[PDB]
Amino acid sequence: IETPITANFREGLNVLQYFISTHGARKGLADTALKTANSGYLTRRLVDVAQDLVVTEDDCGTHEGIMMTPVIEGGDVKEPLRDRVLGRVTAEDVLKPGTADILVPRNTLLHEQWCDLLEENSVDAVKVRSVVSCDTDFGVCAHCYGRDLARGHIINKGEAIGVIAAQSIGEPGTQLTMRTFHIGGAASRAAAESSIQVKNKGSIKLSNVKSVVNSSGKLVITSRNTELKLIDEFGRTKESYKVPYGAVLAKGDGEQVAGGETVANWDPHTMPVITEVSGFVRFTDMIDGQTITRQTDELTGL
Amino acid sequence: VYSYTEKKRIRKDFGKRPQVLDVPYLLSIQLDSFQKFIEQDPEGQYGLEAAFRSVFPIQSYSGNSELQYVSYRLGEPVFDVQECQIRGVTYSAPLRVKLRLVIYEREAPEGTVKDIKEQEVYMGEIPLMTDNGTFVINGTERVIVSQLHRSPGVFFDSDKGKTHSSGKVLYNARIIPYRGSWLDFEFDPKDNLFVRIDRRRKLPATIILRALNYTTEQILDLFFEKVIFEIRDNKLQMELVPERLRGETASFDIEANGKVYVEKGRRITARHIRQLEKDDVKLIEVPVEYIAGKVVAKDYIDESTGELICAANMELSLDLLAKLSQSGHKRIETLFTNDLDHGPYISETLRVDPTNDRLSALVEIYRMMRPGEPPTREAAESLFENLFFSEDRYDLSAVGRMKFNRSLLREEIEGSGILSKDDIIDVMKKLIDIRNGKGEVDDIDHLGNRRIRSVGEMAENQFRVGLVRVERAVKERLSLGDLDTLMPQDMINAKPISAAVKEFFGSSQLSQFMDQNNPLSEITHKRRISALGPGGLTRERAGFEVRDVHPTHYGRVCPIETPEGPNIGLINSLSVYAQTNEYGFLETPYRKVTDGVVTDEIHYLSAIEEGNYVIAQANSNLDEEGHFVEDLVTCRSKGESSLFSRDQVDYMDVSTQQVVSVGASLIPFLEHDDANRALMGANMQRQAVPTLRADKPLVGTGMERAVAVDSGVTAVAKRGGVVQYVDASRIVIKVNEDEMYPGEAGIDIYNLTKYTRSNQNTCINQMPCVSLGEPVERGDVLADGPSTDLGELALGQNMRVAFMPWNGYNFEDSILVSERVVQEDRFTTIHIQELACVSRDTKLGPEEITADIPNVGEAALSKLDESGIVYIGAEVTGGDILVGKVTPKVKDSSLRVPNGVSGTVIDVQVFTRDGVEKDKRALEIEEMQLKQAKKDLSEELQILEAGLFSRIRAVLVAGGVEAEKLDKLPRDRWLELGLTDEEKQNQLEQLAEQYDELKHEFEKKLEAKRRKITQGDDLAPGVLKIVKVYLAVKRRIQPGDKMAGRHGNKGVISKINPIEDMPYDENGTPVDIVLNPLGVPSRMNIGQILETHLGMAAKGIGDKINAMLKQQQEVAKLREFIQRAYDLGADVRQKVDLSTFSDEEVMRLAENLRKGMPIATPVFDGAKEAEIKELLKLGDLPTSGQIRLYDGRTGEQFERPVTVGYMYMLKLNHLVDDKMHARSTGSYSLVTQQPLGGKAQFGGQRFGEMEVWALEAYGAAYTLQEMLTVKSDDVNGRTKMYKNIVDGNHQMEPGMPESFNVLLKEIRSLGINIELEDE
Amino acid sequence: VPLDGGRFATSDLNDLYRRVINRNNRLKRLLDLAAPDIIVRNEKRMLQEAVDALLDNGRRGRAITGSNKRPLKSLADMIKGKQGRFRQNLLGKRVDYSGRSVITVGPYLRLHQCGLPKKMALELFKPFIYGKLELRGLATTIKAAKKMVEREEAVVWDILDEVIREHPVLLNRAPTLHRLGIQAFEPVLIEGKAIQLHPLVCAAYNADFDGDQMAVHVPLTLEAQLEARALMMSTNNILSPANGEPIIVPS
Amino acid sequence: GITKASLATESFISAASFQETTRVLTEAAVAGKRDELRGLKENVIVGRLIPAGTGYAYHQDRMRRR
DNA sequence: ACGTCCCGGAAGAGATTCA
DNA sequence: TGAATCTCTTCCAGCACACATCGGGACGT
RNA sequence: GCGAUGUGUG
Ligand SMILES: Nc1ccn([C@@H]2O[C@H](COP(=O)(O)OP(=O)(O)OP(=O)(O)O)[C@@H](O)[C@H]2O)c(=O)n1
Ligand SMILES: [Mg+2]
Ligand SMILES: [Zn+2]
Repeated sequence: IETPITANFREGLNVLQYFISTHGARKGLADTALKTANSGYLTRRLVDVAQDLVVTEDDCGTHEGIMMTPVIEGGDVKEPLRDRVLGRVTAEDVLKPGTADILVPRNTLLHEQWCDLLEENSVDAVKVRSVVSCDTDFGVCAHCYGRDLARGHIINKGEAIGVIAAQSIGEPGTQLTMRTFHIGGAASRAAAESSIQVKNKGSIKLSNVKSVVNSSGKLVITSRNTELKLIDEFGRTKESYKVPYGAVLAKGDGEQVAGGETVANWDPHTMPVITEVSGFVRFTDMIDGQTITRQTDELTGL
Repeated sequence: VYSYTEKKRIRKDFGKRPQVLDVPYLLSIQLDSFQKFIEQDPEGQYGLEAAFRSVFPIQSYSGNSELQYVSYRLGEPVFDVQECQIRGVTYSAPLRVKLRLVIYEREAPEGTVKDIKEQEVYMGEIPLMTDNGTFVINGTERVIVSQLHRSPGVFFDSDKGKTHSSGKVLYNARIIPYRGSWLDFEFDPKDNLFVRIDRRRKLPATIILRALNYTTEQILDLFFEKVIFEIRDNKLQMELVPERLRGETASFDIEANGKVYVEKGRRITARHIRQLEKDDVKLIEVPVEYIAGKVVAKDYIDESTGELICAANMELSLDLLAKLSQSGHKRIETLFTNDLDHGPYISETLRVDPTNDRLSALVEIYRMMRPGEPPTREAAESLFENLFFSEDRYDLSAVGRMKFNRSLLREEIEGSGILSKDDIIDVMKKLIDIRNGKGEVDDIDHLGNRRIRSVGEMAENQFRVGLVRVERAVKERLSLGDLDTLMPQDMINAKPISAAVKEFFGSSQLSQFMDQNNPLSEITHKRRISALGPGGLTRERAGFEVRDVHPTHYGRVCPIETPEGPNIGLINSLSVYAQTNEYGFLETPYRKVTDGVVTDEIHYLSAIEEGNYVIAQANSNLDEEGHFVEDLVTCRSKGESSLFSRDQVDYMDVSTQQVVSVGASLIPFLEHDDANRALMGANMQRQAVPTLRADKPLVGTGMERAVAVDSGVTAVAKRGGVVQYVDASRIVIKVNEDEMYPGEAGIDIYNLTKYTRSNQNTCINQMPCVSLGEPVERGDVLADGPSTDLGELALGQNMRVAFMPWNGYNFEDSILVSERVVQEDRFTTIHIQELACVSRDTKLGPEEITADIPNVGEAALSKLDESGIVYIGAEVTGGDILVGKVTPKVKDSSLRVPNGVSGTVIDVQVFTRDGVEKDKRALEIEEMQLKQAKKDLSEELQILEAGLFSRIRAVLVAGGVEAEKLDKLPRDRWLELGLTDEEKQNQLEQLAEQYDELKHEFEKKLEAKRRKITQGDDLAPGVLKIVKVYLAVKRRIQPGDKMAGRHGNKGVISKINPIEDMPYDENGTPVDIVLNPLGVPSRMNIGQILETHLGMAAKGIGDKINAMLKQQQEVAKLREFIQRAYDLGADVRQKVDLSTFSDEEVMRLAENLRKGMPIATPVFDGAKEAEIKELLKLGDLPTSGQIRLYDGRTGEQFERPVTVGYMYMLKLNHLVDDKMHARSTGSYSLVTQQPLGGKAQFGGQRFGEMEVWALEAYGAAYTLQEMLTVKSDDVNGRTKMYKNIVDGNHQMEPGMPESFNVLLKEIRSLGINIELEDE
Repeated sequence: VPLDGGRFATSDLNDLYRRVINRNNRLKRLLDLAAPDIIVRNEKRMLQEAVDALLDNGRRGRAITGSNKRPLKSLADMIKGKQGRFRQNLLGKRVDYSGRSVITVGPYLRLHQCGLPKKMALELFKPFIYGKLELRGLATTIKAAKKMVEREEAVVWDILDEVIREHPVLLNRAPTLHRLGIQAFEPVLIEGKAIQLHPLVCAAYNADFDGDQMAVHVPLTLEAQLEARALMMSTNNILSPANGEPIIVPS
Repeated sequence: GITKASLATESFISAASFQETTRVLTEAAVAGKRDELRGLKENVIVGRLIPAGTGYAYHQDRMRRR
């Protein structure tokens, strides 16, 4: 609703504000009931496709492994490499960045000591074994599943990972659903921030940029998935941002910026159609009434 | 000044806004609706009269015989309500109807041979409505919830988006008639107008157009506007209206009447149109390469021969131009088809027409309605005439016609009940005009489209259905004429009507079982507005915008009271002041506002009419003249709501409550709680069980008075008088004189209802509150009902609470209760169960009720008497025998107390089917009831006679007071006492006739009552006698029960505590309940904390009075103190003074305050922090409301003072001894050998699908095997398991699940073959 | 099924079968009289529609109804649906030796044990109690044992302590979601009628004490007790299986 | 998708238990699709051990014998 | 009377657009 | 002449309780 | 000791 309550329970509420609060709370309840139905159906489907799967061999004996990197959203690194690769059998030995100094052998179980070693030596890529590429018939070998949870040691031989996995995925969908109301009817809404405010001294690295230099001497971006990155003064990747289409960059690529130096600036409520060439404009295939409509400003006469 | 009863406890009352409209009688819906249903209203107009005048007279095939109507009547009910509840009958009244039968003459004009009136033919029964607004059906007391369904009329809906996956909206217009077949019009993504009927397959709307007998030329002339071309020597002068000169580029240089006026290419601007208008020319000149894009209007034939040149609705080309040019048709008409003004929708639909004329149209209608059968001409003609034009099978209500003519922007709001050609055509024109851009859709949630039925309307519809079936029967038997050898008692058949009305009141999603455990529960279950049931929508097809709340609800339906769960928002509860319109919509009050003066004349407004006006809002400061105090004030106009000018408002809201319901306006400080907690508060307060010693709430919202007075549970005195006799059974009032009739003088008697059963087993009960020799006034209470204190709605009891953690014993919510509470029996509720025991005579022989039972003991029989039925008062426990019953074999089949419940037997009923002999205790109870009836009617006559003779003795003071000759003779010998020749002897004639009539009515009623009690009974086919027994369980409080505040603070009372351990305060008194602080700022209900503080203020004032009253204090002191307390606060309404209380009423007022000075707080115009601080400081209590407390165990102080106060808490009928249950081995289901389910049946739980997943997720596998093989199903398995156990050897031997074996049998009974391959 | 009386409420399978048999019989009668072709054709169609209803009502057009207006249940509906034998009696079964009550707190518990009211205990462990009674010799037959445990003579409470001492029981909370929805506990007999629950486990059951109800089951066989002790105990689960972080967090 | 990879399964008691039974039974019928136990839900339907934990040791024994 | 009947999603199959 | 795309029809929509009423009428002996 | 509907719980 575009009319926010402007009062708090310690103060009174006139009748209208309370009425709007009613809008909100009935949202809460209705969504609990119906979305509960949805989530329950979901977990059912999951545990009936992920059922016939049971750890069965102690070691498949392969070498495929997916890659693991820290995940960043634009502020603090959200889920760092330690949290992602805690407890999982390294596929291919991780070289210390002193290349040819093999730091961990290629079938170790990265428990907490090894996670601390990786954090100290500042590694940002580990190739680790993963169930999706396990070469065992009718099941999944032990190592390829990595560290069990709920117990410290490695997975056993039998623990039906299918069902526990399906439940742990489908559960917090239901549990949050049946609880979403007692925040109230509040609106979990956050603006687009309209600009990328870098946080720490470092360098700049763009990925998938197709820019062009507008009249005023700036650099606008004419590419879709453009991803901006802040590198630190040791080479590490610290920040990653999504620069939307048509945004205005302050600095180009490969230029030392410092903290609090707004690099990007766009309009969070408009996807412009910026050009790349310069000249005159003709409307092509624009017939009134059929496709376009032609309004007029009374005030400006235009 | 106050009602003398109010002067017993005059509640302090905050609240600033002066009220103007008292609360209306909270059962208007139910009571007015049924009273309107069943009442001799003349001139038809919504009654049984109406149903009869609409179905009668039934005429044969003019068979010179016809059945016509006279008048109807209802006998008295055979059984009054109480006997009817006890026995199981419907509290019904017969329906006696006067039906005349006229017999005309053959071989004559319409002349009668002989008419006959089989006076009052009987038909069916109709259940009357008890004064409370509840129906009785089978010994239970059932309630009919009003239905909120879509108003019969027309609606132009959109259905945007979803369909066609292209964003192209459609526009379907629906005609919804109150009784008959629907009708729908809708476009297609090809801009074709298609009709459908009863949601069957689809048809081309023009087919129904010319099934109404139109021709294609007529159709086009109705829908489109003509265009005139004139053949002349020079380019066929076209007639050009400037309206058709917008938005496009004309295909020629526009000159006419001389010089060029609008040049080609120049898209005609508005100023160009103005030029043209100033030019005074519409005969202009056109090219020829334009008409190629037009369509001919009507048929053109060749005038030389007489053959078609081009038919109507056909496009053009130069060849056709010349062909119709040769004959010289100087004027040609086409259809003005702009793509922006007039889409050729009717044109395209006509092109798509697969039909020819009326014949083929009706053929198609028939073929798509009743598929696959010969389209006989008469058949299709009769069908179409009987779908939208027959007074029988199609009818809009008068409401239908109103809403219809209103939505079509017609003029008058009355007319025929059937459709018409013009009405269908207006519907279509409006639909197309919506498609063009003018007009709007009609949203359905808007309360200008929903509509409230009620018992009157629904029962009337069902009774009409009964009548159509009886008319089939009557007409069928009458057409086979027979001269006079019958009369209107055999031509009729009461059975279909009776069955129909029984079906309605019994089996439906509306007529349901009343939650009769709490006055509030009754009164908020009668005012319910369900959107489900027949005619309404269903939960599975339930949309989502309908579950949302809508801005027209403001003051018509409560926003914050909806049953949370599977059907939210469909079960709205009604507001406080809201009323039903004359037609059926929900109207609400307002206050008329002239220039700047808020007149106190109320003014009801419906839904739609609320939109046009600007309405102010109730919390607007206005100063002693009806003038607002600002010059811009908050108001709401149409959905929006903002600040408007002072002299623009037109209606001010009545009171600050009118937005909420009765269920929600009993919560103090509502405006400090989140809506979710207000909602849960409304529910829990609806579920609270009455207690043993009722107790007012210190902190209410003033609505207790109206709720408790108009809930019916109490006995509101009718004629104010002086109490003559009080007694825990009855109350006998003398009437004041000026409030009495000349004759019929007498006095009033209220028979209270002592301990009896509710529908949720709580004990409904009444207690006299007025003491002997005491005035009472009209409209006043005498008897406290269940949970009423001096006529105030007191559900729970108020206890001293203190918010603090306390050794975890209140970890989540677990309230902790001190033993002081359980000692003073201040939750000791009472239940009353009803146990039955039937006796049947079957094959092998009957079943006796003899006291002798095979294989039982003299101890187990002592409580039985010499017949086999327990005494009254035998304090049985679990396992005893209540009624000794055996079956022939002989096998024990007695009735026994359900395991776990203790308690006392308080009443025993015996019913014996007529014919079987009555046993000795049945005779005993027979005579007991007889003597009670005799004594009661004799008390009637004696006390009433006492009153009458007292009045006569009062009369003869003036007119021959003869003390001697008056007390000489027995006062009954007052026929001829010395009185002058005046009218006073006439008045004595009046009174003496009343006395003789009392004589005879006593005689006749006594005789009839003796007959009732003597006679046998009518019972279920296949039964001999029934013995009902009632118990009186007294369930205490105990760790497990659920108590709750009034704001969502639930909680399972966890540990009962000794008196010591309670954190006693700085003075000695130990707090009585410890809640949990961490529960508040999470459950965002900050309301309960203010409730606590204000309660502590109230009780502080209470103890100050208690001291000033214990130390006797020269009542001047009490007067001063009470006066200060009532005058405290900001500008408030109360303004009581204590110089008009006679200086003894004040002593009684203090007597009733010494428990604590009650306080009101109307819902939104309530108290404030400043006022509570000021009140506390009037008391001797700390300003913060927080005290230091000392721990009961270690005796050392707490850090950081805590909050104490008195919070009003409630018990809830979710009790641990009704929830706890346990099964080791019992019965087993019959088809799949599994244990039964439930508690009544001794069933075990349901180890369900997700539990099986949990066990699979663990490694456990043997547990799961025994959990679904041995513990549950496999029969060999579990007998062997039981024996292995009782031998000490724990081991299983699985086998196979029997229900799996059943799955095999079913898949095998299909064609499929499932087997079990060899190992 | 016999209802209350000598009357049998309608049973849908028997109804369908009865209909099909009547159609079959009438058509058998027509095919011994050289009946006319239109009538034998109409009757074959009726028999076909009847068998279609029997196998799977409703997959054809207007389904039949028997009570007033609800489609009666055919074999495909004995198998399909949320209430066919699959999702109703072959995966989730009702179980003996079970019980249920309301929960409350009692912070004096070690976290591997839960209170359990005397009456639920005596009702659940009845077979074990019989065993120990006629093992000690206080009652010869089984009926004497049944009399004794029903009358609740004061020996059964010592018997019951000895048959509880080291015997896990499974507690469960109704909407079970993740594999912590079922845990084990050793019992401790209590007065009253509410199951007591250690406070560090409401985090796993998602159980506030505002009125929740929990169900107890008893593991019968010896292997099952060992499972309830070595896989499902409360102590053996102090780490969630979703994320590694603990699940016995104080709340 | 999951709600297809669960139906197109080698077993058919699983599928039959999941989300529709008409289609699965008719297809399995016309193909004569012999189903082993081979999984968890099949073995639970039929009511025996579950090749998951303790049951997994048992099924080692059983597959070893055959 | 007893006895004896009467809504998102998706995949199949029109059907309409390329030639 | 064939491959897209628009139409209609089947199939599913969370778990565990607790309690209440109610169960088909229409005609020869 | 079956199935429908209904109300109400977590
Ligand atoms: N359709 C529903 C409704 C409720 N619940 C159960 O009820 C719990 C929520 O209880 P509730 O009291 O309604 O909310 P809470 O926040 O837990 O407690 P409170 O309402 O007092 O704040 C959910 O976790 C869920 O276990 C459910 O499973 N399914
Ligand atoms: Mg809760
Ligand atoms: Zn592997």
